[PDB]
Amino acid sequence: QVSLISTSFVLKGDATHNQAMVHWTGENSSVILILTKYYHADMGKVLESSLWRSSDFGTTYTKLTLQPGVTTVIDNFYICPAKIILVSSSLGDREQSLFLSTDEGATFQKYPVPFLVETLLFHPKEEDKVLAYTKDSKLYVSSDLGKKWTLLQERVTKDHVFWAVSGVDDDPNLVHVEAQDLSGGYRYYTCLIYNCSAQPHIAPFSGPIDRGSLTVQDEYIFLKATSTNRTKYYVSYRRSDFVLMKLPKYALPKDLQIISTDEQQVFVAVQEWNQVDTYNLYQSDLRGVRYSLVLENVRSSRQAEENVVIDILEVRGVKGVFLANQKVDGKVTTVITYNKGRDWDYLRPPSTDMNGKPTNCQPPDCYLHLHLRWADNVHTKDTAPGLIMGAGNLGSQLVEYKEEMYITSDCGHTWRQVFEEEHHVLYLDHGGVIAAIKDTSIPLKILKFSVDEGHTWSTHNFTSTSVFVDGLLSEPTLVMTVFGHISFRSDWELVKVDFRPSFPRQCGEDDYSSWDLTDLQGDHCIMGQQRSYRKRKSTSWCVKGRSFTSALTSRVCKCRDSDFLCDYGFERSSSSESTANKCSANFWFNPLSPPEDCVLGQTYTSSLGYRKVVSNVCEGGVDLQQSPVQLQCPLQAPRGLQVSIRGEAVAVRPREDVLFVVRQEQGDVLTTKYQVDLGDGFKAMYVNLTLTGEPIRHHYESPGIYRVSVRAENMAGHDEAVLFVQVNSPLQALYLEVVPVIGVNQEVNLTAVLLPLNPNLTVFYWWIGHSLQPLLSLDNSVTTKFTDAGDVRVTVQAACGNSVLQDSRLVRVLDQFQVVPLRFSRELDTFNPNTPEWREDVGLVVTRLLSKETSIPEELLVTVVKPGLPTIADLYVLLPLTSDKRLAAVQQALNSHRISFILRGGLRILVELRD
Amino acid sequence: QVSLISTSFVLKGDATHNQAMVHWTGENSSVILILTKYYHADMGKVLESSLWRSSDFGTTYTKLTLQPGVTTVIDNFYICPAKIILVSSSLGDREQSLFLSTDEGATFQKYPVPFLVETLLFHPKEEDKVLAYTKDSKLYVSSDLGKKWTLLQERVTKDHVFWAVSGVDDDPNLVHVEAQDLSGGYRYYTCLIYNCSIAPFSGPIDRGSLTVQDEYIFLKATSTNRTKYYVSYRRSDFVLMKLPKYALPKDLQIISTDEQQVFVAVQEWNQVDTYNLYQSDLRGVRYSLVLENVRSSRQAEENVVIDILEVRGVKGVFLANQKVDGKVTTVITYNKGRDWDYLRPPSTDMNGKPTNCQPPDCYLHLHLRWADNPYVSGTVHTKDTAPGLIMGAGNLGSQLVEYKEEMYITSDCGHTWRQVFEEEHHVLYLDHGGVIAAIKDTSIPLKILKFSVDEGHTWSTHNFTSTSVFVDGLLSEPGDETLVMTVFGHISFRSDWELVKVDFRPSFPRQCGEDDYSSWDLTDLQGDHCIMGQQRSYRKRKSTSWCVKGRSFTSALTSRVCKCRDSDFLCDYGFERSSSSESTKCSANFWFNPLSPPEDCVLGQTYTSSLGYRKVVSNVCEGGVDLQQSPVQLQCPLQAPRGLQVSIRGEAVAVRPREDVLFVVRQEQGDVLTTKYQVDLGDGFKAMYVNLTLTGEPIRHHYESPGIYRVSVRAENMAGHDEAVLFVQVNSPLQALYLEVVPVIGVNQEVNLTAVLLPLNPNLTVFYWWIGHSLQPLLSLDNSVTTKFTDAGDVRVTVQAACGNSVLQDSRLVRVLDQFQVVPLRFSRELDTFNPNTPEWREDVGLVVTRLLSKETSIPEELLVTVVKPGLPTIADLYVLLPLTSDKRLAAVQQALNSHRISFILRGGLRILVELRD
Ligand SMILES: *[C@@H]1O[C@H](CO)[C@@H](O)[C@H](O)[C@H]1NC(C)=O
Ligand SMILES: *[C@@H]1O[C@H](CO)[C@@H](O)[C@H](O)[C@H]1NC(C)=O
Ligand SMILES: *[C@@H]1O[C@H](CO)[C@@H](O)[C@H](O)[C@H]1NC(C)=O
Ligand SMILES: *[C@@H]1O[C@H](CO)[C@@H](O)[C@H](O)[C@H]1NC(C)=O
Ligand SMILES: *[C@@H]1O[C@H](CO)[C@@H](O)[C@H](O)[C@H]1NC(C)=O
Ligand SMILES: *[C@@H]1O[C@H](CO)[C@@H](O)[C@H](O)[C@H]1NC(C)=O
Ligand SMILES: *[C@@H]1O[C@H](CO)[C@@H](O)[C@H](O)[C@H]1NC(C)=O
Ligand SMILES: *[C@@H]1O[C@H](CO)[C@@H](O)[C@H](O)[C@H]1NC(C)=O
Ligand SMILES: *[C@@H]1O[C@H](CO)[C@@H](O)[C@H](O)[C@H]1NC(C)=O
Ligand SMILES: *[C@@H]1O[C@H](CO)[C@@H](O)[C@H](O)[C@H]1NC(C)=O
Ligand SMILES: *[C@@H]1O[C@H](CO)[C@@H](O)[C@H](O)[C@H]1NC(C)=O
Repeated sequence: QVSLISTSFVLKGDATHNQAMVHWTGENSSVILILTKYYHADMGKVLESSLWRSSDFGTTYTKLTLQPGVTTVIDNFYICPAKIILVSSSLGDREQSLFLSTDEGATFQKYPVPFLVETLLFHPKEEDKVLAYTKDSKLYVSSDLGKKWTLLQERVTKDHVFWAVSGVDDDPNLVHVEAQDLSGGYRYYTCLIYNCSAQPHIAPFSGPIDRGSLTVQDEYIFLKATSTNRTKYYVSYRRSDFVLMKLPKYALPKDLQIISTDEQQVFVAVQEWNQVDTYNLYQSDLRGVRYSLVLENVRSSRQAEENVVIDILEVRGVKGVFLANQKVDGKVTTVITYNKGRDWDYLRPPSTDMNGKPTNCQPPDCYLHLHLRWADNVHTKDTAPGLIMGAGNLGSQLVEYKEEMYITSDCGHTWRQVFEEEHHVLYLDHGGVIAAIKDTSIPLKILKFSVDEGHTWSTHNFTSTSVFVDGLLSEPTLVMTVFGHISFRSDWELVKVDFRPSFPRQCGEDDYSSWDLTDLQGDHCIMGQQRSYRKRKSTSWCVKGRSFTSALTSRVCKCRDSDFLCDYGFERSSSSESTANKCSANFWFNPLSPPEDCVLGQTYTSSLGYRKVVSNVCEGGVDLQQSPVQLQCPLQAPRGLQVSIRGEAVAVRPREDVLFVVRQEQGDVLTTKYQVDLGDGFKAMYVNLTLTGEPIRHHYESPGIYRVSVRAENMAGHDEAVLFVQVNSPLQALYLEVVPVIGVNQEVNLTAVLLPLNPNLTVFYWWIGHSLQPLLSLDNSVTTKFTDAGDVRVTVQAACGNSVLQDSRLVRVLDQFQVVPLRFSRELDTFNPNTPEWREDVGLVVTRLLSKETSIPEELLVTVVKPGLPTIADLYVLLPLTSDKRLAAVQQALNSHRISFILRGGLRILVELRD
Repeated sequence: QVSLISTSFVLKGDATHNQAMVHWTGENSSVILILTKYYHADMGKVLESSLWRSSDFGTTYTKLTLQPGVTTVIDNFYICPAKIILVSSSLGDREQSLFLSTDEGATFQKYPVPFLVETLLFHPKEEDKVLAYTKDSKLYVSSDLGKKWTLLQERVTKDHVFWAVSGVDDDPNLVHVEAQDLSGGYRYYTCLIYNCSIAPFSGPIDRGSLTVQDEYIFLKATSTNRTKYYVSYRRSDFVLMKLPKYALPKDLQIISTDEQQVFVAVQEWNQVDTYNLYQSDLRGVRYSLVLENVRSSRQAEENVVIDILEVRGVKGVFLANQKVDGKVTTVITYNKGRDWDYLRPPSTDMNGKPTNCQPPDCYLHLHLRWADNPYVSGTVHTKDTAPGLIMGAGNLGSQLVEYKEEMYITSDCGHTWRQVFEEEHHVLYLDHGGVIAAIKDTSIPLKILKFSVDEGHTWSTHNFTSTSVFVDGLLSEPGDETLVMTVFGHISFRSDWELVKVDFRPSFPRQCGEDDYSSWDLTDLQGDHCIMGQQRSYRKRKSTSWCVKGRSFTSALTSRVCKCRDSDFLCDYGFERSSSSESTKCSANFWFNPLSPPEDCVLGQTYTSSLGYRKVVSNVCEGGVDLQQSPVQLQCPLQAPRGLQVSIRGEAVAVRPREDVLFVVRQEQGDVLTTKYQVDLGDGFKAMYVNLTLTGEPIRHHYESPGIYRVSVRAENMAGHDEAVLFVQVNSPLQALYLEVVPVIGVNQEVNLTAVLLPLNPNLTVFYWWIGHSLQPLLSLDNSVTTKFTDAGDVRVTVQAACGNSVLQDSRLVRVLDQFQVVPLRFSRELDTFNPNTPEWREDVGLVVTRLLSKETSIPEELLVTVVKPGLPTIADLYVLLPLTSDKRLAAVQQALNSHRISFILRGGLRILVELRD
């Protein structure tokens, strides 16, 4: 039937558990390395590790050791890109080291680290240059494989550091960094490896960022500037000057993310409305500035704190094929596109299986749907062209219950069902053999494999003892590796499976049949290019070889309506109801308007509403090219005219050096008339004020309110600016008028007396007591009560102009008391100022006389003569019943016995009860 | 009958008019000078002058001239005090000069002036030292009779410059000046001849430096709420003057600091009418009440006057006018202000029926210093150069009036009053009150002359001249010990002056002997001889004796002391008399008690408290016993903390985080050495200090988190306990604001203005709203306001916001229409799903709607305005302007809305519709 070999190997170290990282190194070397690492729970995440090395297809592993003292290698060991050099890092309790090897891990030389470690990053082409992120947010660099080190930046952000492009930027030693400047600022720096001392420079002028520097592998550079009202986003093509990215003007953005800047254009996702659910997919032009709509809604989750994810996948086998998941209402649908985002379509159902009754769904009512990147407790692989295998549902939407493994071998044109429940999938020999293992918690020893692209499957016992399946790997050939811990023991075991005994013959050039790449409409001209791949013949058993030849038949097509899409500000009308696709101009934008900050001398390029698909290679010249070659920019009218006083302004005292400053925005080319009126008769006309750079002096004589009016007049437009100023300076003193003592739940009339009588514009801050934030009042008087007893501080603050006066006063709040009203004589009013000291002394003398006439305690009588113009008094009698005797005694000592007052020479005042 | 000589002289220069100044010079010289000056009307006041000199009792005047070019000497020529030196000043059009003479005006030497002139001032004793006030407010000085000059100060105040005392201050070259410092400050300088400056304490002043001839010095410090006044005795440290604590003062004025005490007048309540007369102690600090109400007017702009007069004949006799309700009464005192009494009526005259007033119902009243003259003349001044002679005009009844002016006199210092003249008369004393001359003050010409030799009991008339003369002025020989009178005036408007020198010496050839005088004991209205604890007796010339009182007059020879009695003591600071006067004792008033310590009593010093009684200052009664009440109280306790104040440097309104905040603390009433200063800045920073107010250095702090904080300070002593609080706010960031307003709306339509700020709900914000033509804005605490527009056209609406100490401001232009028609508009429900409140979205939607309406009706586009409102349900208003045929347009628009659907392509495959709205 079949023919294969299985070789098992157990890691002899029984002290093995948790995780492991297995990696090959180089081609035509046959050397494999394994790192067995032990994680820790309860937020510990501390590690213990062991190293294994093989040099014979992974059949004999030796456990490597380093010195009598065993160094604990951390999880991350870094290989050199493109060049076989290995670096291992170690971490303990605040003590670290490194190990270097240039002999495929044969001789590890130890070196120390004079700093912490978090991650590393090599150079794309230079094998010996590498930089390091120090855990306390530092950036070091080394050009000698990390033997010696030097310092660069000290406040770098997490994982926003990138090397220069190999092909672009002309400089291989550039380092783009994002770092914290000032207190609460972030800026984008650019240094060199050897000289970062004073050589860096700043490409963006302003340089504020909320941690969002991003430069993808290709030629584009991005920047995210946070602002006051609405944030902005800038872009740089070929490291040129930055330009503000053009999004839909009124589709306001919240967050955005760069999905893929592949080939010559950019794909971005922008969440418009804060649904925390749906994103919109937009596509740019060559420079990455003019963005247009592509897809409406896509799923979005926040798995990690800083990392968000968007349900979209590029098929790496065929360039220009994308899959996505939309969410409308509460329904999750799946769509796929071959036109690189122009037109999306649903998935074609298979309607067949090994146990598939054909009563299942038809096109019109329910389709196929797939789980892309989200696994509600999934892998979709694509290493070979046209082979797309994944788990999904089949119906009107996706659900969490059903997980069925479907596959397609012709890039989505023909779908077929294979497995029930999820299965780990592995391709071998450029999609020559497809292996699958059931993902489950129970142990097993089975193995599914297919040779005819998923049409006929075969089972085989690859081992004897059942093993828990942990992972599958393949050679950078037909060597498969299955690693996992067995049922009985808890130690690791690897099984190397060799399919090379079967079909030993090498494929010739005539052993493949041609398969033309089509779409769901049967059209061959995809992206203006007819493509055809090679598929192994069913009646042929051979190995596809060291290098696979495919996509040999590639022809060009003539340009058609399907090869053009809408530009910035244009959308498809009626969903192409009339005939075919038509890009009509939406309401918000018209092609007449100039772009933001068009400066004279430069030339912006407007569009007619149609643009060729980027990287489409159809026969150009004719066929609705619509290349405008529009170079123009018009003269600007005076806009954003601003007038102010030097500093924070809006406060003046008479006879003071007031300095007025004026500023403009759009342009200084035209001669401008500046008419100026300062509201006090001073009329004056000036010219070239914004270009002169000199302020205007003025001194106001009379206190009052004034209005400054300025008019800027040109041949293009006409603008006006106004500024109201107040000159109200003198504030001498204030006073808080308040009763010195009052009972609980009694209405208190607080008053704020100022030096000028009823000032026109005053604000009052009132501080009651324990409550911190004060009350705002426009009137002099307020009314308040006291629920608590004891002593309370009442504070008042006033500020007419830019000067503040403030006064506090302590008041007593009683509880056990009796109230007695008191009339005074009429003559006293002729010698009664509102001075509180006079009132206090009058109350003291009245209390003294009452104590002399009743022989009762003096501290138990409180006299308050009030602030009213008619002299009215209140007598509070405390208890701490016998209180009736004291009350009667006081009433008799008031009525029957006159309480006399010697005010001035020959003037007597009397006090009695008050109705 | 009588015997006298009259010698007339006419200034031969017929070109003479306007004014003249006549002055003598020296004794035993017989030299007189006259300066005839000609003023000019119509705000000109430019002068032309001539000089006359005589050397024989004014019988032969020579018109002096100086050089071929006649220099016009201005009004002021200055003589040397005490020393015969004369200085003349000249003025032209910005060119001046001076003339000096040391030979009684025999040889005038000319010198120039390198500056302007306004007034001069000599030294009390140094004849060659003199200072000058330059018109543009400068002060120059010269020690060589004004030949050479040097500069002192450049911003001096008008007539507040004084020389040092001759007896006091130990320094003769001191100059006390008041000058303007900084911008809007005034200070008191003390300068010397060689260079100018301050040794004594000083501050801000509102032009009120005053140093009377005697040993006292005063100062008036203006403050914020209530001003203060300081005093300095014998040029010592200044002390705050003690007035009644609750009798609040408005203005005060120093009347007389004569002998050993001070008299001040203080207006308590702003009646612009009555002042209160107060008396001080030796140092001039503890003031007590003396008199209640006195008249007060503002005749000149800077000069005020108070109706009170000191009798220069007898020290300690004062006259005053009180005003109660609307009645003006007159009072006099002999006790130097202790007890006042009304005037005794005469009840007799040459034509005096005795039915006139009696004591109980109506008295005598006199016009002291006030001349209410609706008609011609009527000006009254009461003079007293001789002891006991007081002559003046007044009324007789219950009060003073403007009508009646009758000249009364008293020769025994107010004990016996007598009526003399009807209507006013100029009066002149000769030979220490030996001959009394009088001339009727009137507009008509006259040639009569009244004179009396028996102290105003028998009067005689005499034709002193032949032709009737207009009476201009009267003068006498220096010393007032001769009998030469001089009457000057122009005769019958003959355009020239005439002087008449009258000599009474023929009738009085004898020199008085020591036995030609009779004794007159000085008494009061009660007949008591012990006045001021001193029996006094003066000399009066006998009626049967014709002699000249002589070069020097001997009087008050009998002066004996009396034993101290109740009448020789008065109340001290804070004590008043019980019941009323002339009835029933210095009792302590309510506001002050003798327990309290004085202001700023420092440990180690000893203040002297009082019992409520003090001896009349300068009373020389037999002391030792008789209620002396000399306490000899030397003690001082520690003072409690009073007037604790805490603030930020300057007028800090608001603060931003991470800023240099400087806190300052100060005390006022009293100072204490050991002091606890507890301090809490409301952000966890607790700290205790000592000697904060004495160090004088602020405290630095930087707030980190924005918010509101409270600074609390506590001063703790063994005497008391004080606390000071200061609330501060740190609310700095204001990024941007926006005025949300409909771009256009009709007349009398309710407009909802809104002010959007960067924070959605800022806690404490004030909003200033500027509607349009009205200047003063409206104040608001809420974001939104509602207003209308009565006028049409274009209107600017402005809004201003200020949370902390930062201001944001935004304006917007709105259109107000008149000829319009309103159409409501429903939008589709789907549109609400893509409708943000961004105004640009709304404006573009309105623009597209207007475009489609213009395409569907072919009517003008500018006459259709679409406003889609800010409401969450999308509602639109369409305004159709006229500048009838408007019905056709309205019907066309309604049909183009209903019958023809107005489509809107929002997004790919989404159509919106608009129609009419119920
Ligand atoms: C690598 O190995 C393959 C097959 O083993 C061989 O064809 C190839 O030539 C080798 N590479 C080189 C550079 O020789
Ligand atoms: C960089 O610095 C080194 C010294 O550290 C110096 O020799 C070299 O010339 C510098 N290179 C540049 C480009 O500044
Ligand atoms: C400045 O003023 C000159 C003449 O007043 C005018 O020609 C010019 O256009 C103005 N603006 C400039 C130089 O930018
Ligand atoms: C003052 O208190 C009285 C009595 O409680 C109250 O009627 C009045 O409204 C208060 N406020 C005033 C008078 O402004
Ligand atoms: C002035 O002269 C007279 C007459 O000789 C003489 O009595 C008198 O004493 C002189 N004056 C003085 C101040 O001596
Ligand atoms: C005048 O001189 C004194 C001491 O000679 C000096 O203190 C003072 O400052 C001088 N005046 C001025 C204005 O400098
Ligand atoms: C002046 O004298 C004449 C007689 O010589 C006399 O009739 C007259 O009354 C006197 N008085 C006046 C004012 O004429
Ligand atoms: C505190 O202030 C007093 C002044 O009352 C001073 O005498 C003393 O030396 C000061 N102590 C200090 C500064 O330590
Ligand atoms: C008010 O001020 C406090 C500062 O303590 C701040 O935390 C709060 O956000 C502000 N606004 C409201 C509505 O409390
Ligand atoms: C103004 O605002 C109020 C709510 O504060 C609303 O009820 C009213 O309809 C608004 N009126 C206009 C004319 O906008
Ligand atoms: C931001 O700008 C919009 C205009 O698009 C304005 O309506 C709004 O008031 C501004 N401020 C805030 C806080 O949104």
